Amino acid sequence: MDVFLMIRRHKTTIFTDAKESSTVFELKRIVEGILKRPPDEQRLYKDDQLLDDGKTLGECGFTSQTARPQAPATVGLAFRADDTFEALCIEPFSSPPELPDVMK
Amino acid sequence: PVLRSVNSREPSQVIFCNRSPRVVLPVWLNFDGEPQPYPTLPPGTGRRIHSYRGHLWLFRDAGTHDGLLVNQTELFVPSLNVDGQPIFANITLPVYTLKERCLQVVRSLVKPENYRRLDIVRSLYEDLEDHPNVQKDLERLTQERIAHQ
Amino acid sequence: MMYVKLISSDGHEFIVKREHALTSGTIKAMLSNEVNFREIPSHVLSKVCMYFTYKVRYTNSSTEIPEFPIAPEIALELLMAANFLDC
Amino acid sequence: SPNPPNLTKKMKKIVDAVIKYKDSSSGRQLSEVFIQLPSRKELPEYYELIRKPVDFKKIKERIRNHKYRSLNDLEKDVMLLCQNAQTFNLEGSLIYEDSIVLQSVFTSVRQKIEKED
Ligand SMILES: Cc1ncsc1-c1ccc(CNC(=O)[C@@H]2C[C@@H](O)CN2C(=O)[C@@H](NC(=O)C2(F)CC2)C(C)(C)C)c(OCCc2ccc(CN3CCN(c4cc(-c5ccccc5O)nnc4N)CC3)cc2)c1
Repeated sequence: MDVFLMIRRHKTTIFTDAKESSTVFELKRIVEGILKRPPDEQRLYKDDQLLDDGKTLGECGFTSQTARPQAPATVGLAFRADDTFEALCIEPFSSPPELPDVMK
Repeated sequence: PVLRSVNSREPSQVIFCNRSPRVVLPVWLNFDGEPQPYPTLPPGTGRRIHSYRGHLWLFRDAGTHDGLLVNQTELFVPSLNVDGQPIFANITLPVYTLKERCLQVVRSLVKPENYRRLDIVRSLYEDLEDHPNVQKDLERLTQERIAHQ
Repeated sequence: MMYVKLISSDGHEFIVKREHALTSGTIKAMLSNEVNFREIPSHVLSKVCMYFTYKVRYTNSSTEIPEFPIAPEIALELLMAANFLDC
Repeated sequence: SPNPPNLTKKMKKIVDAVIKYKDSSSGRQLSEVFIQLPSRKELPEYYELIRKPVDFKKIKERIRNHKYRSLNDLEKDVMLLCQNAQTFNLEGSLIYEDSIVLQSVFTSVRQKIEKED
């Protein structure tokens, strides 16, 4: 079963997919191939909770119902800064304007 | 006309299955290729119906007339039943273009008289006014059949 | 696996599979690895990338095709982005 | 020439009961499709095949104008209607099955109405 994700860090968003049975460590290897940061230099999060390397994406709560192509699940990403990790920081997207009177 | 039902007079049992989130309007093309509206199907409902060999069908959203797929294509024609087996017609949404899907959502929220009041480029007012039409899709499908020969 | 970078008007960087970004005819014409969109803001460009994934996953598919959802608040801007992007 | 009043009333009672008949489980009026023939413009293929087209509207008119001289003349036109629908639509169609039930309703209703007098 495929799961569709947005791996987000600062103003960077990676759109990717993986199997529900694949692990958090295998997801860090995908990030490594894109951003050239090794797994030991990454912390992955779901709803501000740190994800264990050995857990499957399904065990973290990423399923076909919660991580859809049209509505992907967000995975927070923090990189190691020298000897310590940076704080998890995801810059929000912009906001649309107010809904017009004709659409109400 | 190229796209029409044949007056075969050969019975054929069909199952119409609405696997779309839309209220479906089955459309039967008569013996002169003219589209005929049939009773609607709510989302998730299936109905065993009687039709005939070489009879041509298409499916739309009953409220907006947006085009739908049947067995992953635009047209459905049942042949004879092999040994009394019903013919299945799985009705689903197509993968619409993002532009067409945006036009659908804007038409559902804004009334036709209030389209030109929106803060958007004027080339989109004509796109919004050019509502999906069975007759225009039959021309496109006929032109595709003539091109392929 | 080749990826491309799509940058919004407000500086958000969207890294998407090359094959998925080619869903857009405007991006297809530009690529033939990085693309800057001075007029498309991040809340719209993120939604465009979700459409690219949706398009590639469900075109010629046998699984049930779900509706692509669009909130009323983003519909007008997303329409203009889709019109410009040819997708 | 007029028919006896008792004959014309028996004809009206049988046709009204066949027209008003409803299914025991669904409550659908089976005669509704048979009340009026489709127009010659709507369905010319019906007229190409059916030589003697007839509907419940023409049957009621024929009772009023005394064209039927007996319960058998009326029955002939109800069986003609039902056979026309069967010949045109063929087995497997709901309309074919509805016409079979209406032929049976005509005979059950006719036997009951004749036992009253
Ligand atoms: C429930 C439901 N949910 C979602 S879709 C749906 C549904 C699906 C199917 C049907 C019924 N089937 C059909 O209409 C099939 C489909 C297509 O193949 C064409 N066709 C046909 O029968 C043609 N027949 C033929 O090609 C042949 F018969 C020559 C072989 C035609 C259209 C009669 C020329 C249905 O039906 C209910 C809805 C529905 C469908 C159509 C119509 C309009 N009709 C047309 C004419 N009709 C008839 C009247 C009489 C008649 C009348 C008076 C006296 C004597 C008579 O014999 N006899 N035959 C008729 N067919 C009544 C009105 C109305 C209601 C509902």
